[PDB]
Amino acid sequence: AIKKDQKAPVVTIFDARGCKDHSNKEYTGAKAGGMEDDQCVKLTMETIKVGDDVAAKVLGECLSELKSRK
Amino acid sequence: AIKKDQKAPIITIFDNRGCEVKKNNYSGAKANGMEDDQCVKLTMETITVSETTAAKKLQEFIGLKATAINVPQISGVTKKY
Amino acid sequence: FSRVVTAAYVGGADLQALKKFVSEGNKRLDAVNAIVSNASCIVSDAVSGMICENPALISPSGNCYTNRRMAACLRDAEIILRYVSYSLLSGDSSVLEDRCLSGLKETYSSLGVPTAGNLRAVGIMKATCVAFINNTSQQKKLSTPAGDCSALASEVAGYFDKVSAALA
Amino acid sequence: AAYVGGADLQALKKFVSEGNKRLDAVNAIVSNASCIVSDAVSGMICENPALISPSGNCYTNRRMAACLRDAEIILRYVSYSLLSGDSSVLEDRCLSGLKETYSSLGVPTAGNLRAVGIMKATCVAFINNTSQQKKLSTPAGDCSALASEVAGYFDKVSAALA
Ligand SMILES: *CCC1=C(C)C(=O)N/C1=C\c1[nH]c(/C=C2\N=C(C[C@H]3NC(=O)C([C@H](*)C)=C3C)C(C)=C2CCC(=O)O)c(CCC(=O)O)c1C
Ligand SMILES: *CCC1=C(C)C(=O)N/C1=C\c1[nH]c(/C=C2\N=C(C[C@H]3NC(=O)C([C@H](*)C)=C3C)C(C)=C2CCC(=O)O)c(CCC(=O)O)c1C
Ligand SMILES: *[C@@H](C)C1=C(C)C(=O)N/C1=C\c1[nH]c(/C=C2N=C(/C=C3\NC(=O)C(CC)=C3C)C(C)=C\2CCC(=O)O)c(CCC(=O)O)c1C
Ligand SMILES: *[C@@H](C)C1=C(C)C(=O)N/C1=C\c1[nH]c(/C=C2N=C(/C=C3\NC(=O)C(CC)=C3C)C(C)=C\2CCC(=O)O)c(CCC(=O)O)c1C
Ligand SMILES: *[C@@H](C)[C@H]1/C(=C/c2[nH]c(/C=C3N=C(/C=C4\NC(=O)C(CC)=C4C)C(C)=C\3CCC(=O)O)c(CCC(=O)O)c2C)NC(=O)[C@@H]1C
Ligand SMILES: *[C@@H](C)[C@H]1/C(=C/c2[nH]c(/C=C3N=C(/C=C4\NC(=O)C(CC)=C4C)C(C)=C\3CCC(=O)O)c(CCC(=O)O)c2C)NC(=O)[C@@H]1C
Ligand SMILES: *[C@H](C)[C@H]1/C(=C/c2[nH]c(/C=C3N=C(/C=C4\NC(=O)C(CC)=C4C)C(C)=C\3CCC(=O)O)c(CCC(=O)O)c2C)NC(=O)[C@@H]1C
Ligand SMILES: *[C@H](C)[C@H]1/C(=C/c2[nH]c(/C=C3N=C(/C=C4\NC(=O)C(CC)=C4C)C(C)=C\3CCC(=O)O)c(CCC(=O)O)c2C)NC(=O)[C@@H]1C
Repeated sequence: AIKKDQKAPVVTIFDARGCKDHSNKEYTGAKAGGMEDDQCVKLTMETIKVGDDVAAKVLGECLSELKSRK
Repeated sequence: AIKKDQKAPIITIFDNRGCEVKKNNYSGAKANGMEDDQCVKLTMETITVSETTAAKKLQEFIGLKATAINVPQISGVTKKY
Repeated sequence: FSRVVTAAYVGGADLQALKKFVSEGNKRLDAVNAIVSNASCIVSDAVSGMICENPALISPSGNCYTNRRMAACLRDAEIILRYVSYSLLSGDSSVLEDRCLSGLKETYSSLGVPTAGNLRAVGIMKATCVAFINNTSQQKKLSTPAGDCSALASEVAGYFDKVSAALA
Repeated sequence: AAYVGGADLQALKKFVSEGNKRLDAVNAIVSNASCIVSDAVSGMICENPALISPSGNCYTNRRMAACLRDAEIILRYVSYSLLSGDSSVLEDRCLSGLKETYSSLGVPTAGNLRAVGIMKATCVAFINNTSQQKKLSTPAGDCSALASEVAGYFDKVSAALA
């Protein structure tokens, strides 16, 4: 059943092959010996929130594009 | 010179031909024509981006690979400047 | 990933193993990347398309009147999109049905959140995600190696269909 | 707020070139403003990821917000230049003094040049209806002059910040 806490999984995909300037310290499991050592998936569970700024800007777009009838 | 109040013109385009809702924001002379159903709104307001939004956009950007459909690709993996 | 739902970092040998536990692991991760990295647009395009086709939704009588209501609607569309993105990552709809859809229709009925608008918002998001996966752009205008992702697209389409069925 | 409708709007349309088409072109920007800003700041960053490294200028929510904000400010003054048919307000209220502000803060020039370039390309595609999404319906015709005019406005931004 929905928890009514508005929390949802937030997935981030890091295809970091060739990137050197970030310290790959977040994954602490064994290495693959392959390209996956430069690749990482992150998952967190977060309260999904929408700021008033976005609510107002999306409304502003909407008001600029109500479909004409003719 | 920029005022450093971060205010910019917000323009809304109302082409509301065929809309049955009556609005009275415009107080000038009538067109007796299509422009009685059309309006341009202009305000000058502080442009605001919340830190909630900035956090959410960072998460969308931080993969550094995905794009809109059918657009040029310029992504990289090194510092350019 | 069950732990986090009920921060995880899967990389290296864990990621290598994860890819052999789902079908088409690499393409699946590309599809997730396309969806989550465009989430704000996907969500606002669906909610604003719902509205531009039925402007009464932001009339004083409409359910999306006021920033607070518009924010709640945009939020819900994003909640749905994220649980669909999780279903694509995990290869199944269990968490989507249990944590996103079970009890939602009754919640919307009690709130007066309109069914017609919800179905249209979901339907626009579905079409958008399917198009991101079945993207036939020329390679120079595509972030992934060009190829066939039609099976993944059908799978994501089915997850959106579970949303629509729960809300109708 | 100012509301220009009815006979005042007929006058506006007559006092600029290609009035009705110009409003379609303006609407192609403002009805897509959040996507335009997103593509520009995101592409700036994917080209140069150092911008969101722990020391980069877009690091932290406060700075990211300011950058997203500035891209929108620039975009909106360009949209106003297109509505009015000239760049006087853009130059006076958006560009004059902005390069020294950015130099004092350390806001990187090459980043602004990339963001502005993406915004220009995106606006031109929406105006000409060659974008992937074509949500605004127009009668068929040639809008290349309006597209070139807005391209000129973005180039004045680039010229002022370069
Ligand atoms: C706003 C989203 C959108 C919809 C919806 C639509 O239909 N088109 C949309 C966006 C759009 N983007 C461009 C052009 C560019 N976008 C980028 C940034 C992305 N490329 C990356 O590599 C990257 C990081 C991974 C991005 C994010 C770039 C670089 C361009 C090209 C800019 C240039 O100077 O040419 C357009 C214009 C497309 C066209 O010209 O046909 C549109 C419409
Ligand atoms: C915003 C994310 C995005 C990026 C980035 C990109 O490159 N394409 C993107 C979006 C996208 N949207 C659709 C389909 C639809 N979008 C809408 C809403 C808009 N249409 C309106 O009339 C309107 C108010 C004026 C809008 C806002 C609609 C209605 C659809 C069609 C849904 C359907 O039933 O088919 C797509 C799908 C591909 C396409 O071009 O249709 C995509 C990728
Ligand atoms: C038809 C598209 C429609 C239906 C159907 C519906 O239920 N609601 C509809 C439209 C609608 N309009 C607005 C807000 C504004 N409309 C404006 C247009 C004009 N104002 C005028 O004075 C004239 C005559 C020249 C117009 C053509 C303007 C300026 C609007 C904004 C007012 C403001 O600044 O607040 C909405 C939003 C909700 C509302 O105000 O009713 C809707 C839903
Ligand atoms: C290369 C693209 C790059 C340059 C150049 C630069 O200046 N910054 C660059 C990358 C970058 N990465 C990140 C954040 C994360 N990168 C992650 C990747 C991995 N972590 C690992 O352990 C492994 C091994 C399997 C990875 C491939 C992760 C997980 C990141 C998120 C960290 C978090 O959630 O806290 C950034 C953001 C800023 C930073 O932390 O460095 C940048 C700019
Ligand atoms: C439909 C989804 C789109 C499409 C996808 C496509 N991708 C590939 C190949 C690869 N994709 C990846 C991506 C990742 N692997 C990871 O571990 C991670 C980080 C978590 C990512 C982002 C990889 C590694 C590959 C292998 C090739 C490479 O090393 O670059 C293909 C090719 C076929 C295949 O299965 O390998 C395809 C078709 N292509 C499209 O056109 C659709 C829009
Ligand atoms: C380039 C921008 C695209 C293009 C535009 C195009 N538009 C028209 C005709 C009209 N455009 C409008 C738009 C508005 N008028 C308003 O008052 C408002 C609200 C403020 C809007 C949004 C209208 C009303 C018309 C019809 C005018 C009439 O009297 O019939 C054309 C036709 C040529 C012309 O100059 O009228 C064109 C070419 N078309 C494209 O294909 C490009 C993608
Ligand atoms: C947008 C497309 C539609 C719309 C949405 C709308 N929803 C609400 C309020 C609620 N939505 C939820 C949904 C969830 N809670 C969860 O925990 C989960 C799963 C993780 C979901 C999907 C809930 C619980 C509420 C009420 C409580 C709350 O907001 O915290 C609103 C506001 C309703 C009101 O009367 O205030 C709106 C506007 N509205 C539309 O018109 C579109 C069709
Ligand atoms: C984003 C593409 C780029 C970038 C942006 C960035 N800007 C700032 C700070 C400021 N920006 C302005 C700009 C204006 N103020 C105005 O009144 C107007 C005209 C209406 C404009 C254009 C100003 C005044 C500031 C400073 C004051 C303030 O923000 O309130 C920042 C923050 C700088 C800091 O160190 O805190 C940033 C990050 N940064 C980039 O990396 C991109 C190239």
